[PDB]
Amino acid sequence: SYQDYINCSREALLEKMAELLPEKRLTHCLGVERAAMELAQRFGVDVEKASLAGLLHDYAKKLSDQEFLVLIDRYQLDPDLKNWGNNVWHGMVGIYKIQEDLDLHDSEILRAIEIHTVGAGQMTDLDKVIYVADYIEHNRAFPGVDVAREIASLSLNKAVAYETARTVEYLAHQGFPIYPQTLETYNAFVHYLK
Amino acid sequence: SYQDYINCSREALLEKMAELLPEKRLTHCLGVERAAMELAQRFGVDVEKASLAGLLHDYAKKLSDQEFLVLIDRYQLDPDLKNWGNNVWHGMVGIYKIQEDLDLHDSEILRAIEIHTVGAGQMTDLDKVIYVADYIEHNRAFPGVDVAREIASLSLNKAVAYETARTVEYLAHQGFPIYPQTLETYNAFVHYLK
Ligand SMILES: O=c1ccn([C@@H]2O[C@H](COP(=O)(O)OP(=O)(O)O)[C@@H](O)[C@H]2O)c(=O)[nH]1
Ligand SMILES: O=c1ccn([C@@H]2O[C@H](COP(=O)(O)OP(=O)(O)O)[C@@H](O)[C@H]2O)c(=O)[nH]1
Ligand SMILES: [Fe+3]
Ligand SMILES: [Fe+3]
Ligand SMILES: [Fe+3]
Ligand SMILES: [Fe+3]
Repeated sequence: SYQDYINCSREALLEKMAELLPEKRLTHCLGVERAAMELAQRFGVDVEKASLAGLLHDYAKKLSDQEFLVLIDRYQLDPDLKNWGNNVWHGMVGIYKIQEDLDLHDSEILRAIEIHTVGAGQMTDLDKVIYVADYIEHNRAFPGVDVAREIASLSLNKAVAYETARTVEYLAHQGFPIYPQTLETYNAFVHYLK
Repeated sequence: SYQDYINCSREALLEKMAELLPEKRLTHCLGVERAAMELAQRFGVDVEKASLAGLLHDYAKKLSDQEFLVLIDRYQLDPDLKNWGNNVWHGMVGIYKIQEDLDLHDSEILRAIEIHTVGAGQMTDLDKVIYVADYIEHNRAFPGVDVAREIASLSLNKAVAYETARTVEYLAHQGFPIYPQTLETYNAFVHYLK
């Protein structure tokens, strides 16, 4: 059960999250919970760890810049983090808010949440399931989601590659800064597109 | 004169380069020589250093992988370079072939050639002139070259930003690895698009 990892039931957590998140964002988390479970079954990841990490991944999406900055200092995180924003923070720093609020201590779950946005050069299968589930969950409808879905039905590694390529391409198209760890992910996985 | 920097006249160099490069690539170098001179006048860079670096930037474009690998060892370059190819090598490693063949010792010229493909987080005005001249030289006709040209008429820094964004966007679109120093350039310059 979820109480095996956190300080409340799934139902209690959902009530908590309905307070913290707009309806669309909660619906997203619910979709990721479901998609993570499906991927975990396909690729031999603990379905329960996957479901829970999937539900929790965007827990900290609505924290303010001020809160994240507090957390960086208190937890003595990489100082460079101040140069970034929500996109990087909600996973990389947001895991600390999760730990505080829910007493989550499992390192594998914490890590999968931590890098859900940016990835890493080395990712566990659980990290990959969450990274991909976020992108393919049933509520998403962005052009090309169908391709991501088909890829993910066959290969976790190629799904990570496709999503990361698309993200880098779009950030450059938009003229947004690219977190260097995103590029570590890109370069590690891009060969899977071949 | 060019003999102020290298071991032969401009005419002798052109004869040398006609041996080393296909006609299209030599025509490109000639275009970059011209474009570098124009940019240097606009942005207060030594026109002679700019012209010479512009002409020489793609000198080593046709070396074989084997030659570059020799040069990496002999000059004891970053070992990671072996993981890459021509695109990175022809500037980053190719500067050594230039030094050997032509007795080029000027550090500013050598540096502008070195990073003409990948840029750096910190670039001298000369580095920027070469980086941009390569992209806007009159023989180029890629869609959007007109925009690059207009930008470069106003701002060296914004031209670096636009070119780097386009390069990162296209590499991700194609599913090609991105040299980490390219991202250093991207993140340093991307703010200029605003
Ligand atoms: O290096 C970076 C910098 C920014 N973003 C952006 O972060 C946002 C949120 O990404 P996530 O995968 O966490 O999805 P969401 O929380 O919106 O479901 C997206 O708009 C990304 O383009 C990113 O993915 N990588
Ligand atoms: O991190 C990288 C990896 C590859 N390339 C590629 O290197 C090639 C040559 O770039 P350059 O600016 O040296 O132009 P050229 O020599 O073709 O005139 C282009 O196709 C680029 O997309 C790049 O610019 N950055
Ligand atoms: Fe997220
Ligand atoms: Fe999400
Ligand atoms: Fe080049
Ligand atoms: Fe060139």
